[PDB]
Amino acid sequence: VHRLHVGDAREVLASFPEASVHLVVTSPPYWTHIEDYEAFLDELDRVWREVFRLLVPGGRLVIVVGDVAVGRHLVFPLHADIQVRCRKLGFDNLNPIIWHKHTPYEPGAIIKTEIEYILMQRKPGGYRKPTQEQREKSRLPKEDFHRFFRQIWDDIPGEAPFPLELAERLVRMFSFVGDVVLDPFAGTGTTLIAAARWGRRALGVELVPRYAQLAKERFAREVPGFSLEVLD
Amino acid sequence: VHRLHVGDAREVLASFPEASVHLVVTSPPYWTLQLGHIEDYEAFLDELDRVWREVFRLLVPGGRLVIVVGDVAVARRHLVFPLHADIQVRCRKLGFDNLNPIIWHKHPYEPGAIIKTEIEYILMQRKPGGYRKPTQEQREKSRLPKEDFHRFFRQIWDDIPPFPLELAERLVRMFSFVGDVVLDPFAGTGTTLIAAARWGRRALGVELVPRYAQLAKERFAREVPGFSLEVLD
Repeated sequence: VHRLHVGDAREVLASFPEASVHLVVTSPPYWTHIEDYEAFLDELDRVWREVFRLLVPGGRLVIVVGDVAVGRHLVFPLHADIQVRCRKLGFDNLNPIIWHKHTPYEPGAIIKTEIEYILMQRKPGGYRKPTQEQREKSRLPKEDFHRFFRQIWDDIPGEAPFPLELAERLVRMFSFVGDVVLDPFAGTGTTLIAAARWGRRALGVELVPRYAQLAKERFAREVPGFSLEVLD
Repeated sequence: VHRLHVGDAREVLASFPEASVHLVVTSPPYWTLQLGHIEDYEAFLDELDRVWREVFRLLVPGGRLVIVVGDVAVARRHLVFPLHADIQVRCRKLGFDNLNPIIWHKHPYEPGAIIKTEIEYILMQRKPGGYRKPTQEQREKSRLPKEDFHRFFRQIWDDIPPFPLELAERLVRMFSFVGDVVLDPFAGTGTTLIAAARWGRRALGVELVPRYAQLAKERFAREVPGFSLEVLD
């Protein structure tokens, strides 16, 4: 069963049992000055805390984030702030994957944004123990393994906060068939769709019911033989 | 006149006049590694902040602080210290405006594998307030040929195998004009100084180890034929 709870991330996640989630793949809902920014980071931190609790040891929180290029030109280093703040919550920082989304002549030109960061935060506490059939059914072909486990992805074009294929790739790399993959800010549920298409159990949370309904519809359309259960 | 002052970055920069530097290209010094580790880490960060804060002061408005850093990895338990992320955030508190960084791409089959480091971050911190107006000659002698411009101004650099001279030259040519003052608080063997001087900028450095400062003066002499680095103290 794949389910998408409609409501408040923090609240809903607070209602789940500790050590029940294996992988979290998500994109912060930024669309939703210094003070507003700091405030937003504070809200995110709350959700990250529930994630840390919900994550089984060795599980990880994967956050795809692009920095926000908002009286002059400047960019809010969202990915850096999220990274730093995750440390304070107990996460072990792992190397990020750079998503190469978009692939005068005088000094000082602005370099246009081409990337987004795939942040990786791991809950310490020992490795993972999968069943033999999980290992066999989750092993990646040599080809894919080398295409997936590199620090830069320049083969998945921009345009939901991220393509289905990018989520699918993350799912296959940091979870085993049968694991529970969670997305706190599900939107039209691309992470949910990615999990289910690959034999993982999908768990999500979305604030906007209109979106959750789109998620259900999109899920049914892209996950053959399955349905997403929306819990209002 | 290109000068390299030997001593402690923080104190030396404290001796320089406000708004007298146009560009800062640098790499933070190598850091020597149940919470004491992150405690030592943040201690190192605190030290860097001291140097950044002085840099914020002596940078002209519109001036830029460019920090090339690779995040510190130490695995056995594997873990990476997000050095670049920490420097970015701490720079916000000092008043710097953050700009998008450039990614320098230097370099069974079961889920969970560790991805090896392949990149370093070229952080970009700008001082707001306005900006120097270069003379027409400066602008003219600083124009970049079209091909170079398009090669340089992109978010990922993967054509450049501390950091190579080429990397420093690109940065000098992109964020300063001929005649400008380019500072490197952790000069090392002076690769940033050589880059500046090689492109008609004024080189200004600070190196803690008198032995390296000496090596810098020497490489300078070879790399910048006709000129010499003046090692003060």
